[PDB]
Amino acid sequence: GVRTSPTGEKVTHTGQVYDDGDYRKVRFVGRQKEVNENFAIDLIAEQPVSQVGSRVISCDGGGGALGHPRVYINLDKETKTGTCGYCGLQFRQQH
Amino acid sequence: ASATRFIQWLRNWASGRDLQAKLQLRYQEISKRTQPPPKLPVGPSHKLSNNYYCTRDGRREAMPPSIVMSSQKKAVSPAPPIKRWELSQDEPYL
Amino acid sequence: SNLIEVFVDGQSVMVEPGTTVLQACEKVGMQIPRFCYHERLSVAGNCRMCLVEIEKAPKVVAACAMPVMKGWNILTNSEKTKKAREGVMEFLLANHPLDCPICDQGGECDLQDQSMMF
Amino acid sequence: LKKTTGLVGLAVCETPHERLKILYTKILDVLGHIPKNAAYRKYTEQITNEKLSMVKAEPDVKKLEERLQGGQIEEVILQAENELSLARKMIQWKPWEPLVEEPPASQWKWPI
Amino acid sequence: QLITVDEKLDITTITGVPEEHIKTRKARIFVPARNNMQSGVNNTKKWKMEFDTRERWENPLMGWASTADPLSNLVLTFSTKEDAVAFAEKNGWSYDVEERKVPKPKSKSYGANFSWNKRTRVSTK
Amino acid sequence: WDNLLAVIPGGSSTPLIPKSVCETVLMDFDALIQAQTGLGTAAVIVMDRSTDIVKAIARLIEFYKHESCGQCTPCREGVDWMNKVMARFVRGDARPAEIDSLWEISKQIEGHTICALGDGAAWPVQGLIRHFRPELEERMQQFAQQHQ
Ligand code: SF4
Ligand code: FES
Ligand SMILES: [Zn+2]
Repeated sequence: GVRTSPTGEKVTHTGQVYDDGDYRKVRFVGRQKEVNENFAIDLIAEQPVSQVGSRVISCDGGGGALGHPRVYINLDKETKTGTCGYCGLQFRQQH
Repeated sequence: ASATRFIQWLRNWASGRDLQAKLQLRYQEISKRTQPPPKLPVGPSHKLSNNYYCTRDGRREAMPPSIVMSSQKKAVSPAPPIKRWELSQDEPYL
Repeated sequence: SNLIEVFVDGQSVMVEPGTTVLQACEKVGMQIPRFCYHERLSVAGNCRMCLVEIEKAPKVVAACAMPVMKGWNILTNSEKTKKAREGVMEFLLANHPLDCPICDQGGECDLQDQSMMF
Repeated sequence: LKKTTGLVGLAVCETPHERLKILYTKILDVLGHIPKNAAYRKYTEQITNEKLSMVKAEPDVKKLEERLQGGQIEEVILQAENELSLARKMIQWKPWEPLVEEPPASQWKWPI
Repeated sequence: QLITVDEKLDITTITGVPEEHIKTRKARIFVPARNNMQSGVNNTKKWKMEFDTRERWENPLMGWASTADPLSNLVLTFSTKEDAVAFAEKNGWSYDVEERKVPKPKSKSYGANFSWNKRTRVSTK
Repeated sequence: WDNLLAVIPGGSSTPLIPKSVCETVLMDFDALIQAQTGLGTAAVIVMDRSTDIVKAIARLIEFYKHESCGQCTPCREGVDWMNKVMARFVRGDARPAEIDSLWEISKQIEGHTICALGDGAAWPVQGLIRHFRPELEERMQQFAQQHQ
């Protein structure tokens, strides 16, 4: 989430923030630092894991041709979930 | 479209044309800005058989130039003389 | 001395005995498609991407594993050779995942590049 | 006689048959100074005689243009003037001589 | 008619190149090494000429990579080593040439995988 | 005899033959080659008109899919590919244009593999398509109408 550096500058979702003594923060004086407040890493982690009854599932991101290329995910390991490498949705095998 | 009769007659007379039939401002005759979705056709290479790419590969049929003479009978022209053009029957003289 | 004569697309080349079809083609500057073959590893012959037609021979040979024979004419651009590559590439891509955008190999992938060419 | 050739700057010729006989004859005389086996002499004599035969055979200017197949008759006269000028220049150039020089080893090799 | 000019070709004063980028530069004439990530050898056919790498620094505004070197991207392709050297001589550049590296011919034998008594016998296929 | 539908004359690898061919065909290497099949191991598998010819061959492709060693590409991927297509042909959940696609796929396996298992998995498919194409196209038509 959007932390604030001890100086008070907001930290971005890439972890960027000018340190103390970095002159470049002068560019924000009398203006502002543009920071997107909707961190994708946090939002994706709020999606529930989907239970499926097969060893392999396919993900296209939803929306058909509006999603991402269709990939097939293996769910054989039970120590973890299967994640989509495009959209980050998680899948688990139902027993 | 909203011009009164008298102004329509005045400007029609002034231009010599019937302007109302060919108005330059667009009204309801143009298409709707929301259209039904298309369903576009597919090209001829969309086949499940008899479709080997090597038989329809235009690039690989291009050859290096044919050497006619290298520095290593009737006269000819580059092509036959161009046939003479004909006057339009539509309207030969503007 | 002991060199035998073979032909690549009708061009004569003299090679030592034991030279493979794939190596004979390199001597005229052609590179046969490959996946399993590597010049510093033992010959495998499993990917089948190096299949090439020998003139007046019904069956295509694995160019990486087949020793040449005197007088062989290796048709490396024949319709039979090209259709063998298309079939093999098609089997390679059947189960391959649609990953190129997220795959680090993208842009320097032999599967991408030989799919484009062959 | 036509009112115009239709091409700006190309005037109508009063006597096209007479003008074409004079020009082709001049071309042939100039060709007589080129070496006999020079291809330019052989081809140009060949085509020049063919046009000259049409000029004599066909007296109708409209019909003559149909045979010569080279545009207006005034375009044919201009072309004969161009050929006559070329023949005179070819005598001094002498392009029937052997190639002046071979190009470097791979001057014309593409791609490099 | 022709004249005899008995000098080595030298065009550095009619190319417009600044003094700094003729005599401080070091051209490298080489055949590029095969990208070891791929087996294709089609990018190892021609000779290349490239110049020495100079400083790249971070733009203060955006962090982009800035350059003051006009020759940073200049790459020339040549058919042979001699052509590349001749181009560098007449342009006044100091150059280093590197011999072409051709792969050695290997003795390959599928049957060696199943040797009766040699170590080349494989334990898996 | 009139109940005879098809015979596989030399084990699963050899292509089937219909009843008409079985009327006169001799059991030897050369005669069965003329009938576009083969003597093979001379294991005669007999199918009567109550058989589901498509399913019978599909189970044979499933056998070869279970047996491919996986070493070489055309059989590792191709035989499994044919198995999926054949499974769909059993239900008619396919289009007729896929039959000629299946024929082309088998020809890509045949003669391009390390061993003859790949050929042995392509011939049964070729035999079915060669002699029972109306049965395949008739099942696809049947499936299509029940799904409208
Ligand atoms: S064709 Fe033979 S070698 Fe190749 S995968 Fe099939 S069984 Fe293995
Ligand atoms: S390169 Fe794999 S079979 Fe020859
Ligand atoms: Zn996804």
